[PDB]
Amino acid sequence: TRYKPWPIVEKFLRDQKDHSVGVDIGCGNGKYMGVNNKVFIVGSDRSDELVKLAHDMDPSREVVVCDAIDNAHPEGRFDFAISIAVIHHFSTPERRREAVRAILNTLRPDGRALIYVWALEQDQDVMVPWVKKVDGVEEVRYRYYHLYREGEITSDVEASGGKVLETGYEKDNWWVVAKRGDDW
Amino acid sequence: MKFLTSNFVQCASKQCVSSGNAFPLTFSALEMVQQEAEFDPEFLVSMLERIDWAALVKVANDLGNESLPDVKPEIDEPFAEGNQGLLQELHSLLIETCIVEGTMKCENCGHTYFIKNSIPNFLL
Ligand SMILES: [Zn+2]
Repeated sequence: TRYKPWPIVEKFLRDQKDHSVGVDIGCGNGKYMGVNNKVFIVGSDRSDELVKLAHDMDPSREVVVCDAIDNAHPEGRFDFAISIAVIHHFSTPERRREAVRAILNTLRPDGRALIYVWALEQDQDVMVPWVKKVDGVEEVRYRYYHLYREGEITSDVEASGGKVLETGYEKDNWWVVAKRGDDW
Repeated sequence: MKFLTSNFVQCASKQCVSSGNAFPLTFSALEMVQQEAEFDPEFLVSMLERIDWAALVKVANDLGNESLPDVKPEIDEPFAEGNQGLLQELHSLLIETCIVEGTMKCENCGHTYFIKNSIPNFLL
């Protein structure tokens, strides 16, 4: 028995029907691929080292390397998709909406997506110290982040032809559960 | 890189995707392995409803396997004795055989991606 309430990603993953097929677009170190063992997840990340770390940490994990937008995931094949803290790294509104649409394209008609981004309510375009191994030395550089304001993520979803099912706030992040729009 | 994953993976080229040629990639394996995994007939039968059976056969062919039903098995009793042979053999192929080293050629753009210990990579 767990006593603490589940965080939203764990909650969402545990709510998936048994034997659902899912995609983790920007899986990072595979942190969430093991939350629900009744479920089959294909994880991807743009980072070759993060994926490797994901694989080493659990070789049962199914992880691949690909861009989050121009990805390797077949359209409309998946029961669910998670995108946790990845699309706030794209620096044009155009490419942020593209990323959302990519997430949506992944889904079966009844498929659902969780998208999770840094909130402004923590200027929206910022620089954040970030560690990067280069020639064996861990340098500290700056990487781009877009902080999201209220309803901005639902806007990006609706503009992508998605439907917003639920919205919340958690630990300085905006999240949305969304699905394809009843069109498509 | 479980064999199953082949069925959930396609070329990342915007053109092959735009023109319905991304899926499926044709596969060759310089190396393979079997890794023990818990057997779940119920999960296997569910998966059948998320699998492109046509594409599944092709990739099995490209990897040198014709031991595979012509079309999607119609199973309603996952625990039935009658389906255990076919299910065990599906678990063996789909879940337990992993590619460690191999390639994934797209037949529309020409490009060849690599699977190396044991990660598929889909970058230009
Ligand atoms: Zn191609």
